[PDB]
Amino acid sequence: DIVMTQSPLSLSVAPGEAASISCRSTQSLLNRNGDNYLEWYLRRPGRSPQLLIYLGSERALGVPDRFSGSGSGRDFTLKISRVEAQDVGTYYCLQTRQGAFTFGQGTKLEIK
Amino acid sequence: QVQLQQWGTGLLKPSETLSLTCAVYGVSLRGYYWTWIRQSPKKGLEWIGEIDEIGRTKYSQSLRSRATLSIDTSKKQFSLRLTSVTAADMATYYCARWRLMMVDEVTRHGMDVWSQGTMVTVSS
Amino acid sequence: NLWVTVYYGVPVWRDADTTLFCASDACVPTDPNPQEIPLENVTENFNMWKNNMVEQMQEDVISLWDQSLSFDPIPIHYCAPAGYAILKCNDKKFNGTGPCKNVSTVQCTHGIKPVVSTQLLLNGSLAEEEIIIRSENLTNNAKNIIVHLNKSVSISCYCELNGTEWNETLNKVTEKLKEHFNKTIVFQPPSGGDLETTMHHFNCRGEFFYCNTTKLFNTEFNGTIILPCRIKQIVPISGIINCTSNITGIILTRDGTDETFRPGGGNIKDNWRSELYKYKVVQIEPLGIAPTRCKRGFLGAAGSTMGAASITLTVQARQLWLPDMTVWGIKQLQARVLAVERYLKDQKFLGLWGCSGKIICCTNVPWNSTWSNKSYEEIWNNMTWIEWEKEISNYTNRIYDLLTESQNQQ
Ligand SMILES: *[C@@H]1O[C@H](CO)[C@@H](O[C@@H]2O[C@H](CO)[C@@H](O[C@@H]3O[C@H](CO[C@H]4O[C@H](CO)[C@@H](O)[C@H](O)[C@@H]4O)[C@@H](O)[C@H](O[C@H]4O[C@H](CO)[C@@H](O)[C@H](O)[C@@H]4O)[C@@H]3O)[C@H](O)[C@H]2NC(C)=O)[C@H](O)[C@H]1NC(C)=O
Ligand SMILES: *[C@@H]1O[C@H](CO)[C@@H](O[C@@H]2O[C@H](CO)[C@@H](O[C@@H]3O[C@H](CO[C@H]4O[C@H](CO)[C@@H](O)[C@H](O)[C@@H]4O)[C@@H](O)[C@H](O[C@H]4O[C@H](CO)[C@@H](O)[C@H](O)[C@@H]4O)[C@@H]3O)[C@H](O)[C@H]2NC(C)=O)[C@H](O)[C@H]1NC(C)=O
Ligand SMILES: *[C@@H]1O[C@H](CO)[C@@H](O[C@@H]2O[C@H](CO)[C@@H](O)[C@H](O)[C@H]2NC(C)=O)[C@H](O)[C@H]1NC(C)=O
Ligand SMILES: *[C@@H]1O[C@H](CO)[C@@H](O[C@@H]2O[C@H](CO)[C@@H](O)[C@H](O)[C@H]2NC(C)=O)[C@H](O)[C@H]1NC(C)=O
Ligand SMILES: *[C@@H]1O[C@H](CO)[C@@H](O[C@@H]2O[C@H](CO)[C@@H](O)[C@H](O)[C@H]2NC(C)=O)[C@H](O)[C@H]1NC(C)=O
Ligand SMILES: *[C@@H]1O[C@H](CO)[C@@H](O[C@@H]2O[C@H](CO)[C@@H](O)[C@H](O)[C@H]2NC(C)=O)[C@H](O)[C@H]1NC(C)=O
Ligand SMILES: *[C@@H]1O[C@H](CO)[C@@H](O[C@@H]2O[C@H](CO)[C@@H](O)[C@H](O)[C@H]2NC(C)=O)[C@H](O)[C@H]1NC(C)=O
Ligand SMILES: *[C@@H]1O[C@H](CO)[C@@H](O)[C@H](O)[C@H]1NC(C)=O
Ligand SMILES: *[C@@H]1O[C@H](CO)[C@@H](O)[C@H](O)[C@H]1NC(C)=O
Ligand SMILES: *[C@@H]1O[C@H](CO)[C@@H](O)[C@H](O)[C@H]1NC(C)=O
Ligand SMILES: *[C@@H]1O[C@H](CO)[C@@H](O)[C@H](O)[C@H]1NC(C)=O
Ligand SMILES: *[C@@H]1O[C@H](CO)[C@@H](O)[C@H](O)[C@H]1NC(C)=O
Ligand SMILES: *[C@@H]1O[C@H](CO)[C@@H](O)[C@H](O)[C@H]1NC(C)=O
Repeated sequence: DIVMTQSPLSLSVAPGEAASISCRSTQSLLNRNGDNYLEWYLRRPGRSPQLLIYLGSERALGVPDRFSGSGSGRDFTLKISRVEAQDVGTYYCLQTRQGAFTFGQGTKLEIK
Repeated sequence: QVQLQQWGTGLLKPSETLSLTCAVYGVSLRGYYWTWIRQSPKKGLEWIGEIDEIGRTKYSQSLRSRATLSIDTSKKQFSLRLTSVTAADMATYYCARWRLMMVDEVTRHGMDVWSQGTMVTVSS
Repeated sequence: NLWVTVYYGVPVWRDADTTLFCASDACVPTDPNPQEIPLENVTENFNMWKNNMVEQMQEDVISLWDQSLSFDPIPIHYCAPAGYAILKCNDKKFNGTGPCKNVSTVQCTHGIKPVVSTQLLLNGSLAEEEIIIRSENLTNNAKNIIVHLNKSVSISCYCELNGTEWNETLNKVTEKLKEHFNKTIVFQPPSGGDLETTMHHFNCRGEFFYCNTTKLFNTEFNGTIILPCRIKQIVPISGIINCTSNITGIILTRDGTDETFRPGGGNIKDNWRSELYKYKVVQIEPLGIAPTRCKRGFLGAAGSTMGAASITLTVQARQLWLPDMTVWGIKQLQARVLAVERYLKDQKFLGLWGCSGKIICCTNVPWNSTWSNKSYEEIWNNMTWIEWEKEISNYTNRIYDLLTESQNQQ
């Protein structure tokens, strides 16, 4: 039962530079030993969403190293080095700390 | 290469049970958490429930009243039923599969494989 | 920022050698209802020419024969002891050596009838799909070739044979050897100097039979085949004592225009490598190390994902079987004592560290970039326990010593 917040709601990012997504919660997500109970997912139009970031900031197989994550406790950030054709879509946070989970409103990312 | 397929109705009139089945091909059920996610056009994704392989279940308090989950290990399938579905409650779009690891806790990595999913509609 | 942690009971195995159990209905433990465990996504490299079952079963049959003080062969099983396992390569075209998939686990084996013969295989287990050629060195060697037949033949011994199946089987065998050997195949009698290993030796309810076979292998069946045969006199026109059996495999030997194969030859053990070729004895190693973020049927998981195998382990394994209230015997007692010592040694290793009897514990041993320069994802969600153990086995002693020192220094 955590109200979950993402920002900005809509993004307008030109190619060639990094793009940043901020993500905040209400109750602290830091684990006493685990890095973070937060995940980042991506959904493309008309496709099944896949995995980007799990359990803190370490990426998984299939990442082009172009996405990375950081943050702790209250503020979480995900940054993209380069945006050309396949990372355009919508980004979601995921709080997996306790009880009922909440994805929160997604962030739309496209190209000018 | 593991893949997920989904069977169900999709088109049903309001206020009865929506029963949907989902099968996995590529790996057994022994070491994962099989879960599903509601996908509303206005609410995005929302966690509905998860089941282990021995039948223990976890639900959400908002949907615990009228949702049931079950496993069939004979052919590696698993299904759900929602009683008295409503037009505003447009649920159970995608299947899923979470990864797991155990050190003094059942820690939860990210979920990797995604079913094609299905579209659910409710009549008047 | 990765810390060593210790798992006990992981499904990691390795090739080894040990003494097995008898099983029959000296060494007579009753055999109850058996079971089989499938495996997934695991590849096993089988090599039946370097197997270890053959010597054990040869020793056991020698002991049985010596105990004379009626001897119809009975299905005898060799049943693995506690702490070991029997792996079966169930591939359709498993020629005998090489990698194979769809390997399964059994608590222990199926019925084997100890029957001695040369130049022919009697009552043996049939093939599955096609004619199988078995040889350690097919291309060039003075080593015997074993031909395993899918179409059984009947024999009755003066041996009486139905020549139709013989003609069909020889046609099949020569066609099946055609692709391996370019020269035309022709069969010649052994041309040996004595009847010790160039004849048809077998036994029928205490009577020895040395039965000629030169009419079967020559450069037309013409109906029923009649074979002269002799009985071992102890210090004439006979040989029909209504003794019927099944021909299932052939032993052939190559020679150094056209290719010429000579039957017979070899020793008695190679009659027996043709029955235990599907099997391998393996030893479980229930201990492992793994890097994590923490700071402070027992084999179905093998072949699956790192984490999936990690989470499915439980405490159901009491130690490390089926029969009860019987006579142990020397071999079973030896195996059980060895297993108990191995379990006690593993418990001593756990007790020396901080696990103190628990399955998963964390220790104050920082990870290194030289034991493995692999990503955490790669380590913990995409590789089997067996491959990880094989990769890390080089530095296991150093890991153990560092763990002991760190635990002591605290
Ligand atoms: C680890 O070990 C497991 C177990 O042996 C292996 O899984 C086997 O191999 C694949 C999965 O990798 C399975 O084959 C897949 O089956 C799916 C479902 O099959 C149903 O539909 C077919 C349709 O004809 C029926 O024939 C069948 O009986 C089932 O009713 C298929 O949908 C998959 O098809 C894929 O390829 C076709 C192209 O041929 C595409 O069109 C499809 O969209 C899809 O992409 C696939 O055929 C197989 O069934 C598994 N065995 C068992 C017993 O279930 C893993 O492969 C193995 N892992 C590795 C890495 O080797
Ligand atoms: C490969 O596999 C085949 C299986 O088909 C083996 O052939 C068997 O060989 C054994 C050994 O001789 C045969 O055993 C015999 O059993 C007789 C009893 O037969 C009973 O069943 C028949 C069924 O029709 C009845 O008609 C009959 O009345 C019986 O009720 C015994 O009588 C034989 O001798 C025994 O008894 C006499 C006294 O009567 C003693 O003096 C002897 O010492 C001995 O104890 C004999 O034991 C068996 O019948 C064969 N099978 C078949 C189907 O006929 C092959 O032997 C095997 N290959 C090798 C190399 O072993
Ligand atoms: C993770 O392991 C899986 C199998 O366990 C690998 O999957 C296949 O691996 C082969 C050889 O490595 C490739 O030729 C295939 O293209 C792979 N298929 C898929 C769907 O991945 C996979 O490559 C491994 N991944 C990593 C990063 O090690
Ligand atoms: C059994 O089959 C395996 C492969 O299915 C054979 O192994 C390969 O054989 C070829 C041809 O002799 C060699 O060039 C390869 O180097 C072999 N690979 C390995 C890993 O051994 C094997 O030779 C076959 N054996 C028989 C008796 O047919
Ligand atoms: C199979 O047998 C052949 C024949 O002996 C082996 O080839 C010989 O290899 C030795 C080296 O050990 C050479 O000195 C000989 O000149 C080779 N002879 C021929 C005819 O090639 C071959 O190495 C064997 N292979 C296997 C897998 O056993
Ligand atoms: C020897 O075996 C052959 C093979 O079974 C027997 O020939 C068969 O005879 C039946 C009819 O009796 C036919 O339907 C089959 O097609 C024949 N098979 C072949 C391969 O020709 C033959 O009768 C047997 N002879 C003896 C004396 O046992
Ligand atoms: C097995 O049978 C062959 C039948 O050919 C025996 O060899 C023959 O022996 C006779 C004399 O005994 C010769 O006249 C033939 O020329 C031989 N033929 C061949 C092809 O060698 C052979 O002696 C028999 N084996 C035993 C042990 O008696
Ligand atoms: C694997 O072996 C089992 C053993 O019974 C068999 O049923 C199955 O058909 C085999 N499958 C393949 C793909 O070899
Ligand atoms: C050989 O054939 C006979 C007759 O069909 C059969 O009884 C026997 O079981 C066969 N041998 C084997 C090993 O199956
Ligand atoms: C036995 O193997 C040969 C190999 O070519 C094949 O032609 C024949 O059909 C097989 N017979 C059976 C009964 O499988
Ligand atoms: C028996 O073998 C001869 C040898 O070539 C062959 O010509 C003949 O066709 C065979 N008989 C059959 C197959 O019925
Ligand atoms: C007697 O021997 C003959 C061999 O010519 C064999 O066919 C028959 O089966 C034998 N008798 C019995 C009862 O088996
Ligand atoms: C890693 O191991 C090497 C040699 O095994 C050693 O020199 C080095 O100090 C180790 N690193 C750490 C951080 O302990």
